[PDB]
Amino acid sequence: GSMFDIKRKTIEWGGKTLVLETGRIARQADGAVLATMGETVVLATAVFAKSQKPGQDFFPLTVNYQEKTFAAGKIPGGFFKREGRPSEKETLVSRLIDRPIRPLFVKGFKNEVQVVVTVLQHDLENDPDILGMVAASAALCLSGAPFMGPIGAARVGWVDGAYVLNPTLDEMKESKMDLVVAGTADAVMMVESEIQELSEEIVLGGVNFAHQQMQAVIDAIIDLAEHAAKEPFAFEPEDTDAIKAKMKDLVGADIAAAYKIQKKQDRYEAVGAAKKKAIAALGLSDENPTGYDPLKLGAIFKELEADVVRRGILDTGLRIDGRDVKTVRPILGEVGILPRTHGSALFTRGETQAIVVATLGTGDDEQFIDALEGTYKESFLLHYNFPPYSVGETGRMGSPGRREIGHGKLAWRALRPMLPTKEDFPYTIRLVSEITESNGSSSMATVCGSSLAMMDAGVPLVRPVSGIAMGLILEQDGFAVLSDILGDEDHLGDMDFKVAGTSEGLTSLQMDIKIAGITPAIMEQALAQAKEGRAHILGEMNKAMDAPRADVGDFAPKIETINIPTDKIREVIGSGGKVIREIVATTGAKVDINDDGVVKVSASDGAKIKAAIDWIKSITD
Amino acid sequence: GSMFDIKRKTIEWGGKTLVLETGRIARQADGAVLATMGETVVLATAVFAKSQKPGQDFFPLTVNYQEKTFAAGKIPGGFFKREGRPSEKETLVSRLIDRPIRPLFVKGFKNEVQVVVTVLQHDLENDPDILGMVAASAALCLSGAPFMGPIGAARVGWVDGAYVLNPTLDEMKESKMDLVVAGTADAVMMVESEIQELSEEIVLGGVNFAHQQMQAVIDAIIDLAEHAAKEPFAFEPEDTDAIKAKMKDLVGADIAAAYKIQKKQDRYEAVGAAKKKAIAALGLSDENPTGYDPLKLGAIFKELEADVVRRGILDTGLRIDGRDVKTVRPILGEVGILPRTHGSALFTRGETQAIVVATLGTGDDEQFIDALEGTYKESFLLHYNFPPYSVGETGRMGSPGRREIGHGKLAWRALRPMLPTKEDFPYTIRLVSEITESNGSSSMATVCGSSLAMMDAGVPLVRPVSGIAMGLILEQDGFAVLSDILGDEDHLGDMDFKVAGTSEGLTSLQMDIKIAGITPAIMEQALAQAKEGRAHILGEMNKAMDAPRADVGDFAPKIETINIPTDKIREVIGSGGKVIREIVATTGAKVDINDDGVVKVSASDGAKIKAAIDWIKSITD
Amino acid sequence: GSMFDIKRKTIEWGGKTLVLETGRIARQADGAVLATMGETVVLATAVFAKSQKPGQDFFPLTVNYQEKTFAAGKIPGGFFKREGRPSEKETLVSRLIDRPIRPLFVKGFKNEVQVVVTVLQHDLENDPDILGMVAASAALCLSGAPFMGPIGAARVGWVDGAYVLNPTLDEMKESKMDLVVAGTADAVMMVESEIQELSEEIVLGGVNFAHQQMQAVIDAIIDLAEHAAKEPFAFEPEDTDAIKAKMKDLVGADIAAAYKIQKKQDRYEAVGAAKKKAIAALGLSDENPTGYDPLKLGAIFKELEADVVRRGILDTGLRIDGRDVKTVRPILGEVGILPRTHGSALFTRGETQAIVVATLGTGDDEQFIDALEGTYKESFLLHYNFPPYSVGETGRMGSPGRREIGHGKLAWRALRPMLPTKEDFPYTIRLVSEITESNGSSSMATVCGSSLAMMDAGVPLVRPVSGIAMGLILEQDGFAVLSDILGDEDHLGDMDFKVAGTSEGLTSLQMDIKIAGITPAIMEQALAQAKEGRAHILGEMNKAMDAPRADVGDFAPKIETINIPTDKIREVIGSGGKVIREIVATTGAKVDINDDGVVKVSASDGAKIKAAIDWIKSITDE
RNA sequence: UAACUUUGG
Repeated sequence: GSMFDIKRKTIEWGGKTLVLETGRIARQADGAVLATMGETVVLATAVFAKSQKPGQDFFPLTVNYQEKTFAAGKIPGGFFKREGRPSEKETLVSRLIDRPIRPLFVKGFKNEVQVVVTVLQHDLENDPDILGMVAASAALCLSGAPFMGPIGAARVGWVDGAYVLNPTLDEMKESKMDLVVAGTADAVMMVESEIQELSEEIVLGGVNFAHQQMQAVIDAIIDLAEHAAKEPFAFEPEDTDAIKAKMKDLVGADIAAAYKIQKKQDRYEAVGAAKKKAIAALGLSDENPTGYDPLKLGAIFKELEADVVRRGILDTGLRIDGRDVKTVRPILGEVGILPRTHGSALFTRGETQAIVVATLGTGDDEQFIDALEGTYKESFLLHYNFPPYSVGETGRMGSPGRREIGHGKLAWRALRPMLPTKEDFPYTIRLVSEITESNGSSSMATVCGSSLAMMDAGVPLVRPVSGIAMGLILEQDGFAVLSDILGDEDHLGDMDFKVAGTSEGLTSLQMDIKIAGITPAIMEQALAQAKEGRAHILGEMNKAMDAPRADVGDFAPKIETINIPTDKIREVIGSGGKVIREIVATTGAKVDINDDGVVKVSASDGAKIKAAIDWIKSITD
Repeated sequence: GSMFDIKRKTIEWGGKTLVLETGRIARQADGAVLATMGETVVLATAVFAKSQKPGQDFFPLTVNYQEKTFAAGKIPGGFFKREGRPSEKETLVSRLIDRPIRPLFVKGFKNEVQVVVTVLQHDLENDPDILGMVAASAALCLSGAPFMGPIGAARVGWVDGAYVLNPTLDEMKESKMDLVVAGTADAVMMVESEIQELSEEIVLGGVNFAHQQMQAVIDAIIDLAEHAAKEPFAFEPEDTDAIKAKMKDLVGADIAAAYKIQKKQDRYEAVGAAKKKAIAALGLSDENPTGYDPLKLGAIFKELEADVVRRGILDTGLRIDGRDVKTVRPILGEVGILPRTHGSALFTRGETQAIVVATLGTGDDEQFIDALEGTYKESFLLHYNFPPYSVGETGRMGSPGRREIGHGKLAWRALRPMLPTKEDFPYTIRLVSEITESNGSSSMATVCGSSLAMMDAGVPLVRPVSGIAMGLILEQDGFAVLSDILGDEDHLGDMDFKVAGTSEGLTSLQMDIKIAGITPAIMEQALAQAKEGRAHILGEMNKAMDAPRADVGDFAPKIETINIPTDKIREVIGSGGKVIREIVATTGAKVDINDDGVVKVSASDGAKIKAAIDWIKSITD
Repeated sequence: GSMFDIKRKTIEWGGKTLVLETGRIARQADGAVLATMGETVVLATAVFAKSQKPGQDFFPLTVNYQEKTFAAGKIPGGFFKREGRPSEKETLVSRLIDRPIRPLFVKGFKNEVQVVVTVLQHDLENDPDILGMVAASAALCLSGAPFMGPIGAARVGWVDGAYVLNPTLDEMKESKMDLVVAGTADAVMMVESEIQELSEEIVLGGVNFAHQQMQAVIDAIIDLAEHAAKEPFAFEPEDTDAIKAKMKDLVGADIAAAYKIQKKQDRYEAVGAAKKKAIAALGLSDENPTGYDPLKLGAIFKELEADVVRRGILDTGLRIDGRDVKTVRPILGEVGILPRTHGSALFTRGETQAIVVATLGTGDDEQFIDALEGTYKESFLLHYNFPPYSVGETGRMGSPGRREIGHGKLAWRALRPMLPTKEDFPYTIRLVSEITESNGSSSMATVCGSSLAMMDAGVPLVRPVSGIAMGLILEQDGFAVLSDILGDEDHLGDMDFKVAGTSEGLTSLQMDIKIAGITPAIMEQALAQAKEGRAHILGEMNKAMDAPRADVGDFAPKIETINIPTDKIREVIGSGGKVIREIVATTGAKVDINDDGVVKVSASDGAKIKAAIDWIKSITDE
């Protein structure tokens, strides 16, 4: 009877029951939502500074998704029994939330914003990640911060050749696609996916499927905001078009005219030149003449640079390097570069390069993951490393940051679906990708190098995988779609996207979108051009390799697998374990019988393994 | 190296020999003492900067208590076999030392000071912590730093109805009270305790007991200082009384009436008016020399503000939030808020709020603590989290800092004495308390939330526990004692204290005191008012619950126990685990046989446990 | 993208094949070399900032040596299964590379430079560390940074009375000396070693041996640089001799007296009377423009500082603290200061002081080290701690930094060779050395205190070990060799070196050298003076102790050991530990079963151990 | 009818 919520218990969303509550908990945050999606509960908070730090210069947004093991009725596994540094899940999901909302803050807003999402209860069916996205969105636009429309989110699956909305953990066991999507009422904003070799049509279909489905939730949020959101924080942007045109009136040609040596990316040299030029004589202090903030001109400059380029590409047709929109950079794959490593590749495309090395392991090498939804054992590990020398800079080394965890994850999603099944190949695989040069999708370079490194390693990959990173320039009067984008091209795009798959379908599509009006018709085309690119890349790729090696490396351990009758396990293990010990001692192979009668035999020889297997079969057949 | 110590191998203190030595070791620190309390030996160092960092702002004191595992003839258990990040003990004891000395530095002093205490040898009887406090004190007032009088410290126990001074680890096994106290010769400064349901009389009796007992040691220190301390470091403020007087006239009346008022949130016009007004009339500008630095004048304002607020309270009797000295804020406890969690509560008191979740576990969930004195297994874990959203702010999230470890520990002390025995309740208990709003003791809110959440979880707590945080205004002509203080109020109080306990006695008393003059007779009253308060709050509390649930939640493992013949264990485990795991997989119950024949079966259904038990017995006959 | 390497697949070097490749990998670094020494492969990069950060102050060089577990076909064993924090090897090898190159950058250069060395493949024979250093050197002087290399490196072994170049890990098993050495064509720059009690003669011999054998690699690099290096980055030094004479005329008196001071530390004198004094005289302003930069005089000031101080020693063999070049500071060792700790010592020499504590443990206490080349179990642990109060400062506490890891390692190398064999003494040893005061080699103080602390602990050390830190002034005419250098004396030396050994030979020699000109005749003498010093110090040391205790501390533990058939290990562990834990529960002894069937049983009583042993034997016999 | 127990990064 104290406190005053205010709930939108409403919505049955995908036939699952979603509650949005505010005004009971954390009433001191700017906005705070306790969201429930039938039995899974998360708390999301938004707080924002009511003023700017002296010379900010960039928008300082922070998102913390965090899981508490009590949400699953467990105590942490660590030696400390307390949750600590974020897990892979926590890192990824934070990014998942960050990505769509970041570019939805009103132009020029650069006050501290922080979103904490804490998962409080996990029902073992509805993943708290999507719920987490929704609750964050809700909290934000309840806070009164200048944050444009609410967003919604959804996960799309593909079972029985049909789209399924927010598939439960169990339903996902059945699905040929894990697609997460976030966007507003107007624009779809973020896509992250893992796909079982499905068609562009299928995938893009699921993108629109989500975009419709999630509207229910966006409406629900807008409803709760109208009963309960705060007074908007007064901050309207600044018509910069005024001063911006009066900058074009000077450094228009002065920039255009010459980036653009190029090399030694300086480029930077002429660039800073132009910057400083407009800076003084543009407008500032004492006084005499003017006027117009000295710091705020910096941002107006980068916007103009950005602009200038785009138009250059829109109107014939050629990009900063001398190349076409459709042109992929020269490519060279090269396998077995580190002959004693289980598998190795060098993949180079233009000025992006990755050394990738496969390593084969046994059961003792697979990774324990203390998931909220119950602990699992991960046998495919991919680690992505982005050292500063790759871009010709110096910088702090040591322990992956978010970006590296993300890119790793992307490449991981790309490759996983092509891995052979346990039965066929009972090894754990760890790929490490070392980005040694970078100028536009090192992550794609990662997937391609991995495809090769695995083949070198002798992994019966069902089909090899390629990746390309794309951009899209969109003006009111027309649009360009860019293939294999440069570093300098990353920010010009209204939308950046990365596609990887096989010669028969997509396996991962990721999309980041900055502005509304990227119409399903444009997206169709974007993908089709990428189809052509990854196809070409694959072409160039498998002239290095083209199919998996017959065998694992001479340094790789040998694991082979065999099935025996369940009622026979007692005779092979023997009276505790008299027989099997003798087999393991004598043949010198590890023999794991577990329990369905699936025996996996390992050793350094092929012979030791066959010696063992022969022994067992004489007892069984 | 020929040496000149200077030793005070002195005092039977509490019947143990205490040695204070200087001049032999660490001669380059400003002060360095090798303290020994009959066989336990620590080295304490004090060093301080001889000048201030440019715009300091706050007094930068650091205390590092650290244990070296060789002190107990052990090698660290880590993978690294080197001692590393501080333990719980290490963090707590540093705070314990920090707390009393921090406010004893001369007003205005803001140079770096660091105290290192290193435990060198542990005799498995006399705890290094107390000795550590002593040693620190000694080193400081030997250093020449502007540190006022020495402090002493003591632990008081309570065995067989009598006060025990510095009880040894064995003595403490019999004691119904762990009370640690620190102070100067004039005042008690710091109290931290864990208490088995003892009366305010007995507790406070123990505080005076310590206060007198420690004088022997303060004496000892004073003595060593005169044989061996350094030249005092020349420093002195800065009298603010003067410039305060020129401002007490200017805005006095202003802020004064500018208070009652009321509502506008913290009175506004005359408030900020007075602020910038007094700023203007003074503070350089300069325009006129003299004076200010509107950092130094800003500080003098805070002091002035406080002074009138306090005066406001002494003369009727009404507080910032317009409540009586004795009035506790509205309170609402709420159980089972996350119904799948083993036990949950939301406790809300005014603008302080904690979500508390109990989680029940077994033996693999209890925490290893390798104390110097012997490694033990902790089965009651309390983790306190203080996210910045609680107070409307943004901040770095991740890895609990000292204050959170402290507060957790406080709440832990408060609850532990009411825990059921292993026999009655064979579970590991982990409470985590998430502070979602904060305006005055979140730690006390944590105790109350915990007491409820445990009851929700079905833990046969012997009695429920409540906590209140109090304050004290002290002027020459009178005093006010405040109940359930606001945040704002912790600043102006001359003494802050936190009391928690049951309907029948105290379970934790913590005190922090900034000034002398805090009479035994005043403390008696202070506690008695708190007695009334925590009683009130308990009243409010248990209208939400009042007694433990008879049973543990449907999601908590139920644990049942049965015996089997030792000569049969092999039949139950079966060939390679084949049987046992079949039973665990099918019945869904975990089965723990170990070894004398004790089988303990657990699961969330009683149906699974009984199914398992039936299965087991058919094999056992 | 098409490549243009440029490889120097050349050199048979010590009968291994060394390849240096550039132009295929990491073409965006300033310099990038993939080096292979027959089947071991590393990638080294060098990058340098083309401009200086605002008011830099110091030359900001960073070296990252890192190993990737795939280089040996293995997956990291962490709970994360990813390489993380650097390992000891990783930390030390970074230092190893850092040390020789740092003082080879052209005077006054203070732009960011970073060297990353990543081990990509390890052939289980040729260590990547030497290769690492070579590759670094190569990458650097391909980058076109102002770096006065190239440098080479080598490791020298001593098997069957002859120097062995770049011994393989198997060859090292037989060697009585692990000596790694780096230098330019003109000077040896860096020496780090662990030595089995070998003569100064033989050790110095190995130093020259390396210096000659490494020329091959230097030349190889110079060759690849001429086919492939970049355009040198224009940065000309600055004739500082110009200003520097003027300042001698001002503060050259003001400095001499302040040193003649002591100990302030402080030194308020130097503070003021250098400082703004010389700056008032010379230095940009507001008031006076023309000329010198307030920053760059700082550097010139330090160099004048050194110059005065040095000169004082050549003119009057008398040093800051009033002592002779050969004079070691007063020394006092003290054992059993922490009588319950297994062994303890206080070592004080002048104003450097270490508390050192030995601790005995069993097999559960030895440290797992998963080297690329094969995971092993380390049973001798030495941890060195250098807390800021030792020098009168305040500072972050916690997790040892590179320097502490290094100094620990140094002391470790110094003592290890005199450890008893496992047979005689089957314990884990952990030494912890707490540096409680410091004014010149705390590391050496560490080895001395350790020698004592282990003796106190009862460890049958074959011979005790001492160490001394030395310096060298080398001028246009003559040279001084300084014994037991002060902190202040570390900076001025053209060469710093630390020597430790027994009364019968050297155990560890470390050298860091700033300039050429150091004839083998100078080193011979330098070492011989140090011989006298460490001899002297040992003398003063075993006034405190003299020989190991007959027995281990009363607070134990004791270990007795027994052999059992391998096919019986199963019956002593029992079904799921059923037997062994019951044995450890009841007898109260730790039970350590190896593989050969070598069981070591340990506890605080002999009675507990015998109970355990009897129990196991009852299971074992007939 | 228990395969040889100890799993801190």
